[PDB]
Amino acid sequence: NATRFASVYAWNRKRISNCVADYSVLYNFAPFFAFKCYGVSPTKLNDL
Amino acid sequence: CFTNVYADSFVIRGNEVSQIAPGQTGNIADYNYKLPDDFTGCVIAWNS
Amino acid sequence: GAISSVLNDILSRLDKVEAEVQIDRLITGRLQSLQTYVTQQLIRAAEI
Repeated sequence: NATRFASVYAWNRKRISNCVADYSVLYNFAPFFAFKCYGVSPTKLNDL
Repeated sequence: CFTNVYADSFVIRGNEVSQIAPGQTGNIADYNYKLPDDFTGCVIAWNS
Repeated sequence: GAISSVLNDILSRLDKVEAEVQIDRLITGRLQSLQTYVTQQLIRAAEI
């Protein structure tokens, strides 16, 4: 929900920790198209 | 000598060859062609 | 020399082909611990 994203030569990195990354409630809020996961499947992110 | 021999043959994306090894994780080896974790044989691949 | 002494953690944090080497360390070591105890008890039994 940021106002704008970063200039890609100087990208924005945030550390996510001590919290629950509940995927459905935030990824259903903003429309999107690609969920290209590498090494772990989309459905198993619920309890890994 | 071999008591029985069974050639399996199929096409994959060169990204998937590492998952055709015994007991690995990834959609081809999870849902399409899963070989035994203890299988005896050879895996062969080339671009076409 | 295994990743843990807790066998349930080796079975949770690894699988089959990678796990069974880390477990076979605990098989070798535990078995050595038992065979050392029984060898000492045979020698005490001969004294008693």
